[PDB]
Amino acid sequence: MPNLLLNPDIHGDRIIFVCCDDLWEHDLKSGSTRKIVSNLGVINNARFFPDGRKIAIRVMRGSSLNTADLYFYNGENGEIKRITYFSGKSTGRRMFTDVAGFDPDGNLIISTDAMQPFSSMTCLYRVENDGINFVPLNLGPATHILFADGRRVIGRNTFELPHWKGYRGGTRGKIWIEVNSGAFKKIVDMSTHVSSPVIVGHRIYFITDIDGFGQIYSTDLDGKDLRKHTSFTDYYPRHLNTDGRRILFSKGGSIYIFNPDTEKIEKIEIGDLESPEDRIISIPSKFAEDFSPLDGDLIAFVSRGQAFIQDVSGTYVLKVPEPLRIRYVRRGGDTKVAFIHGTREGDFLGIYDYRTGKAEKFEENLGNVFAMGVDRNGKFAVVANDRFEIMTVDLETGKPTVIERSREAMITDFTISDNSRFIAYGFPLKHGETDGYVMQAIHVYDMEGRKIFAATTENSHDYAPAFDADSKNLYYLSYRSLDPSPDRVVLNFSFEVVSKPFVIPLIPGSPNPTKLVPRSMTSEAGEYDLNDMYKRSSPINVDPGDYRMIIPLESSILIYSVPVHGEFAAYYQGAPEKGVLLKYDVKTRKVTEVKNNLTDLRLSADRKTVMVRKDDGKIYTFPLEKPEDERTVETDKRPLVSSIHEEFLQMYDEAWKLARDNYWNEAVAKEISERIYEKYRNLVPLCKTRYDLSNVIVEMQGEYRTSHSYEMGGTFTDKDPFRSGRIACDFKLDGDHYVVAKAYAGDYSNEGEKSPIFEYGIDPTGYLIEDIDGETVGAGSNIYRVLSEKAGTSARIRLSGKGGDKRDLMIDILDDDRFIRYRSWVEANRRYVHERSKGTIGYIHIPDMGMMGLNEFYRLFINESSYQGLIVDVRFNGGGFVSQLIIEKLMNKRIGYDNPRRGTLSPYPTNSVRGKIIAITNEYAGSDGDIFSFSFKKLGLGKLIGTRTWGGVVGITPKRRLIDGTVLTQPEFAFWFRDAGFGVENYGVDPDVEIEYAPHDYLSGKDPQIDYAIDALIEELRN
Amino acid sequence: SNEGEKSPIFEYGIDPTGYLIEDIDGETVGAGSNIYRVLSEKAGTSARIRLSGKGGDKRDLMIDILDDDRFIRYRSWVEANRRYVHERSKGTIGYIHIPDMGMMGLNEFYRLFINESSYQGLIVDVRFNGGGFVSQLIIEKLMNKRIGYDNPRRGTLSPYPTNSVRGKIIAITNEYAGSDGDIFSFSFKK
Amino acid sequence: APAFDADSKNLYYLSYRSLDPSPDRVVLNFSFEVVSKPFVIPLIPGSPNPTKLVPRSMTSEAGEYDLNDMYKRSSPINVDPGDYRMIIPLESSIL
Amino acid sequence: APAFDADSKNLYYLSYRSLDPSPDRVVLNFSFEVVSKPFVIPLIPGSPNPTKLVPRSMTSEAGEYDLNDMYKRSSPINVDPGDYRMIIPLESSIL
Amino acid sequence: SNEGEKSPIFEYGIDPTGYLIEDIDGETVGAGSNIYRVLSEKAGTSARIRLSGKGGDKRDLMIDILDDDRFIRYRSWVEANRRYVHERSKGTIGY
Repeated sequence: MPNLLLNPDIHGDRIIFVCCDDLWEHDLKSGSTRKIVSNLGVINNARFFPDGRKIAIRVMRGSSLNTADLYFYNGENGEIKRITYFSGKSTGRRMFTDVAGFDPDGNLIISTDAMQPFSSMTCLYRVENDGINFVPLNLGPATHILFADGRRVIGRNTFELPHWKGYRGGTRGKIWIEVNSGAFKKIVDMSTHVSSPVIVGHRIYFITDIDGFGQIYSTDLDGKDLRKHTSFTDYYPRHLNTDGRRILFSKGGSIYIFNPDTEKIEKIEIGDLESPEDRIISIPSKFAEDFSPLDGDLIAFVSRGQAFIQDVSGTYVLKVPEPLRIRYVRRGGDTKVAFIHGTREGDFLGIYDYRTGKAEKFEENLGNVFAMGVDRNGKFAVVANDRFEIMTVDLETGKPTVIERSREAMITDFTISDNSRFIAYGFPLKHGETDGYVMQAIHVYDMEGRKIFAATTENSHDYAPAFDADSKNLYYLSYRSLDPSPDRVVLNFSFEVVSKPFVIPLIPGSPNPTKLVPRSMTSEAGEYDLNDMYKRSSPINVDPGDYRMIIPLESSILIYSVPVHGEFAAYYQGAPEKGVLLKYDVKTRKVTEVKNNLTDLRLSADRKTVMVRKDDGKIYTFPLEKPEDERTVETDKRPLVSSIHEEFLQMYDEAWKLARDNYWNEAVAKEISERIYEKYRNLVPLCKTRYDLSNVIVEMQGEYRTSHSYEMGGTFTDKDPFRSGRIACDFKLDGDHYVVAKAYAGDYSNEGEKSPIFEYGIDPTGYLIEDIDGETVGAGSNIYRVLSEKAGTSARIRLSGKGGDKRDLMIDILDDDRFIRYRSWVEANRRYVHERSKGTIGYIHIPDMGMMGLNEFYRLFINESSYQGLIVDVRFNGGGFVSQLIIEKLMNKRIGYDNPRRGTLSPYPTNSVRGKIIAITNEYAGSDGDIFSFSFKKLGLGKLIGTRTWGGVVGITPKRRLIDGTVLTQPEFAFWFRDAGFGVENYGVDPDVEIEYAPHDYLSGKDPQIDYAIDALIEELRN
Repeated sequence: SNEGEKSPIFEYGIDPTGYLIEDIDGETVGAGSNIYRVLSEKAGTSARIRLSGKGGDKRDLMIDILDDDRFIRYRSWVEANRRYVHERSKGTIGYIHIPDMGMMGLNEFYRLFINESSYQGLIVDVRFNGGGFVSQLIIEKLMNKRIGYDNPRRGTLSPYPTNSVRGKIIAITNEYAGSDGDIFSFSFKK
Repeated sequence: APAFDADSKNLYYLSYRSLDPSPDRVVLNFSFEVVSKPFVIPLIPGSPNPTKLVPRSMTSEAGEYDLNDMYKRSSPINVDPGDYRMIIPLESSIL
Repeated sequence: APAFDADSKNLYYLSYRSLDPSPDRVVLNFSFEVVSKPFVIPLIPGSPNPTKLVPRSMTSEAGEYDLNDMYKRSSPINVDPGDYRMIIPLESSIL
Repeated sequence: SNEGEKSPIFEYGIDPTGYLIEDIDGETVGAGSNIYRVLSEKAGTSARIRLSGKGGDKRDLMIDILDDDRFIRYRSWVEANRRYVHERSKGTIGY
């Protein structure tokens, strides 16, 4: 049982590497292997210092490894020590805050976006006094820095890209070298991505797949004389590292050595190192899914692919006897439950009787199932799959029967009448193939006659169908009550409260039951007649709002309501959507609140019990008759038990099937998936930790050679994330004291855009920081670590000014200050533009195409769109989906003015840009950023300035997570431009004028890209 | 399926077209009894109406007597023009009417825009437009140029921008469109 | 909506500055619906946002009125964003 | 203090068996002050302590009366020890 | 009759002595399945246990899996000595 070895480094005969997230060292001379450091979190990079005495180490913490910092390991005394307290953000595809290289004097040079407004701005800093102080090199963003013959070699974006084989975009790794003490030239710029540069003698060795597979290459210090030294065909090589003589790298889980002298490649024999306990225990609540009420006050829930039946308190628990990946569980009878069991072949329906203990699985492959329900009488189930079909499956014969198939989207919103006769469901549809909007109408399936009837017209979005207990009326919701609500900042309007409930009596002539028409004044009788039932529809007298569920009861109607709210937290922090359960009394039309702070709600079969998940993340149950008697559902009394290797195998198969099933190009998907299956599946057995599995899965993902093949979330370590204390200030160690080199502030009047010290009436710039909470900081006291220990609280800080000014303040020590640094950066650019343009040009920055993007665009658009010219900066734009909404605003042409008796002219449109526009972009702008870039040119809004963009336009919409919570993304939506086709993918968008941002440009403190945009416009504005 | 867009009689499962109205709240209406006056006296309440169909069909229903039905008549006029345009264009042309440039204008524009903007051609009818101030907002939408498409592994093509008209546009106006309605007409051409 | 507190030591007011978009439920659109937030400005430099509840013994009081650069001293009060039209600072509460 | 429930399926009773000493506050001495605890015996073997709330679907019911070795089946009810003199089992509560 | 002095199985009316333990919570225990570990993963909860007796007797019970059983083992020891002393002394000596 061998391990997956990775990311090595070498020094003489000593080789260090990563195994089981820990650091190991192997002496080639003796052949002995020993673990030199563990239990620090997940280590992914280790680098010997020049003299090979000390070792710089990068480690990640946080369940998803989203934070990272650096440590030093002293092999002499076995001393471990943390060096950085930045808690740098990190993702598998961008594991920033790392070792960049070492300088002539042997000092460590780190790369980190810790104190920068953007994660792509990983600057170089020379560490001093083991972290006490960081001196910036000012060479701009870079991943590696080597020193050859007294001149610096800068590797930009040179980290590995296992998730994207064949990358050829604008963000590809390139190499630059100094030619004149402060003058740099780009020497290595190939069509493909260059990673892990190293220097042996006078040759730069690096890795690329320009020939169709990962191989080691090399060039002279001029980037000339390209040579290919390997011809690997099994697994891509990664992580080159050298001591100046021999080169070391990893490939397919094994460590290898490459001798530049002989060009010989030798595998190092290390053998079995560590095989931890396979049988693990996990907290069921941490991987909980599908909570549903059963009869007898019992509950069912799915966790980590296992399903359980238990009493509320979690004292009496029964695990459903079925192997891995039960996706859904639903009440099937008195003591029976129906469930969906997924395998590598697909999903299947099964039944389990927790009383007798009998379990039966049907062989019918239902495809990939995303919704499942069972009729109250337990005779059939209703299933929806990614084939866009809704079907019934006889719970006795297992025989399925497709009811209808949508060609637009899945039919996951359905309900079954209590008498099991009708099935109402939201049917997605479009009038034409290229419609921009998918409508949804409610269809009803009559089991008797097996015929489909339209309950609503196809003009809007109807949903949440629900039958009353007596199966006589069909209630549902629609977003049809159009009424616009005004935007409070921009001249705009949107539909915010247009949700309204409706009902359809199934028996013609029978009135809307909520209308209370006297029974003696209505001619009852009549048989079921589902024809033209949309013509009979009637709304219920409930104010429009934003409803998600309607539950008709004897004398009242429950309605799930979601208050109008901002999207920022959900979009970026996974914050849940908060709702409230409202009760509408039919008799008095009075509405009351039943429960608030909800995020989810399940209803009992008999409508007597309600299960809810609240914003606190806990599950509760309560009688719909007396919501006061609410009980908390407990699930962690009993531990979750599993086998690592069994789960690892199950996960790989699922990650592999998902990548195949959701790849945008079906044709290509079959070939690719079959070609890479075994190759990577074979490495799974070497995996012992979650990280190990990740290296394998990501490599197999990269085989699709398409953008957006990600790995997010999941649990990799039980280590709490690293902490960092910030006050939006930069520090410089001057002598024995720290001095506030810079204090950031964007718009002073906005919330969260300035050092918390400004609220005290002073600008801390040039002030000396004496001590924090009584602890002196400076020469022998790391201020970063101290802030780190105070993060999230207010500590007394003592400041000294140049004179007799001293301050004693209780300052809020933030956990982060990136947004502050960003808004400071933008506002700095804004002033600069106004200054250089002499008040004739305006400036707007767009950080991404999501909610942050909308915020910042308009935040400045309302003040900056009326200058003679306008600069739209989309550099570092992280993508999203609102580019089209911004373009729309930019496209507005000013064609008139309102002339008031008093006041000034009002331009028409109000949202029209007054003059000339120019846009700036770069290699860090991508996805929806690529689209904006391309669009800006295509629609002739103005010139595009900067460098080629990222080149990733194959979108994603993940809808399944692995049993451990991991969210993998598959490039499912390929964007196609008229005239350019799918050409943007894997290339990017070229600007009208390419303006490089060189290492010597950062050294001089000039932004040639913004300078050009400013000048180019001053020229255009002449006439 | 929309709220307040039809004769309240439709909620009883029948189309009253061609039916005879015998009486309202027990009072016979006809040659010797003004039905408009009777309805006026019942406005805002539900009255028992006796209807007779051609044959033996008879109906006795409690009907909500509205104080106004302009909006129902309007939406019906709109839907009629819509079917007519689809029919005469053989399914190639879409239709949208904008009654004014206020909150109603915004409602009706989007009500049909989400369903009518992806035909080969589009008729934007602003006849009788009563004005307001949202002309600029609607123009901004019509100005979107479709320049791309997302291609999914499953499902149909999604146009980009989502809010872009697929093909050719034509606008109809009359002497009853005015104010912001004038500005829209002038801008459409400009 | 500016408003001074009874002792004339702080100036409270409202702003439509807390940008955060809300989604249109029918059309692909977003708009700023709940972006109103109250702020406070102590008229005497060094004095903290009264709603922060900074212990009196941990604050160096005193100071004369100084309306210069008071915008730099501005601080938000911990109320969820919404659509507010008036703020009335009282002794131990705010309407 | 024996007491049968209404359906005559369980026998509830009290016992001074929960030995736990309480300290004298004046002299070095201890005494059993709160050692009374209620118990229950299901008259039908296999049937569980009703107060335990074992899900019905997880219990194999049925069974005829069998008073043999019923002390072996005795089970305590989750009430804090004290000094009880009577127990009255009701439908969903015990006095 | 005391609280906490016997296998929780006695509450179901049978003495598990000589019974075979088939499985616990659906998991088969025995030759290739460590029961000590299975129990460990159930500590503090009630788990369905399947027992087989010598004949046709088979039991399916929700048993309370304790975190400790020392006191039970202890009280069993003491009572065994008690009986032994009575027996060997022919009822003349107490313990």
